[PDB]
Amino acid sequence: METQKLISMVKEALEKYQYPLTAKNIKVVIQKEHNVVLPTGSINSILYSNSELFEKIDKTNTIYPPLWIRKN
Amino acid sequence: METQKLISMVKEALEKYQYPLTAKNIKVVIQKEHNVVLPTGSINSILYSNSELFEKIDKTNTIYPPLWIRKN
Amino acid sequence: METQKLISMVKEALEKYQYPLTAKNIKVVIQKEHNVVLPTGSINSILYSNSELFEKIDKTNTIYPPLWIRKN
Amino acid sequence: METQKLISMVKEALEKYQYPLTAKNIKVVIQKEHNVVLPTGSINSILYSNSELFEKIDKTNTIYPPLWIRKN
Amino acid sequence: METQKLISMVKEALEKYQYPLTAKNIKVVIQKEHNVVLPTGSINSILYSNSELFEKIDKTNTIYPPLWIRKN
Amino acid sequence: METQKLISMVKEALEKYQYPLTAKNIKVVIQKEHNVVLPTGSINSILYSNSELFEKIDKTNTIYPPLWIRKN
Repeated sequence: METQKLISMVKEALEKYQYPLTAKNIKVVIQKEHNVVLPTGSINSILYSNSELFEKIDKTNTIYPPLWIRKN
Repeated sequence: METQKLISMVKEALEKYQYPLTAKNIKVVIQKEHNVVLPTGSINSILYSNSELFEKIDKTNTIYPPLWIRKN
Repeated sequence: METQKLISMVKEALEKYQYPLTAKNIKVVIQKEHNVVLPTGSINSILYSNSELFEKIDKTNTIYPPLWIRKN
Repeated sequence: METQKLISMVKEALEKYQYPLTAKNIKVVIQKEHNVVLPTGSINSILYSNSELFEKIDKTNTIYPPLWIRKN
Repeated sequence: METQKLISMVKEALEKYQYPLTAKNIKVVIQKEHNVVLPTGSINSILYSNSELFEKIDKTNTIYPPLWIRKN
Repeated sequence: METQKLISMVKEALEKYQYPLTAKNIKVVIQKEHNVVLPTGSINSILYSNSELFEKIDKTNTIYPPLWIRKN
């Protein structure tokens, strides 16, 4: 259930801004809006592990740290 | 190596992509097509010191590290 | 350079050590014995996209950045 | 007005220590004194954008992450 | 006395997990358990400065960021 | 490559500058004049393991990442 709360926060960051975001961008967006300091890795875990909810905008293995969008 | 070749490598990097990039993204892009590893802070010097060619896309002091665009 | 040579470099790196490694550890290991500097995020792509060869050792969402093992 | 508050905190960190500081040094100095966790990027933004208040002690494009002093 | 409190927290993180941890792993373990955001450097200081309490599991100067165990 | 050549590269790096440097600063300095990219953690090993040549300038456990000086 913690993971589901974070997934909703990640979607929420991504939907608030209409361009791709790095995992660290998403972390700080969640920090400013929900005032919790989360490890950047925990945002990455969500991003990589829910491949039907999030995807990298760069599919050529060049943009690092990767930029992420919602898969929709 | 030359101020005026780094301006144009950063500028090329932004122009290759349709979305904002971080300074570190640009670093990795340049390391890819010109095979030179620059410090992340060398790109920031260029980006801030040339406010006519580059601007940040978020102006609410929220997105960090900042996402940069080639200014239209 | 090749997806299937990076899988085996990451996989070699884990196998050289008796304990879990981070993605960045693996990066530095590969930079050591194959003299190529990869972005940290390129290793993560491999680790998550090959969940049959690699798994995280902590499953409590606590260890970040995650520690990875060659799956037994 | 948020930016003005941060500018005052940055000056305050720099004036408390009588040697140059990195943006991350300044971040943690502000954390310990004012107990707010700010993105390192937001300190950088202040530093780079107020070129008449702050300047890099290294003008040879070598020290990275840059070391900063107050321009005075 | 602050340093002694941190030393006890570092030992406590290391003893809670039965594999080596990076300084940033230890930081976030202490964050989750004691809810304080400490600079990663302050964990490193403890680790490097108390060489009879902590040691790197890798003695070949390869694993970076280093992985740490309790010396026992 | 040699313990005793890294001691003298770190030591040269500090001596080139009139102010304290971080371990990462030293890394970038060495990458500049000897064209070898070392992991940040390799410099820390040298700095802490040679407490006769190097010391931190802040002794209040505030400046992180620590700023280092050639000991007078």
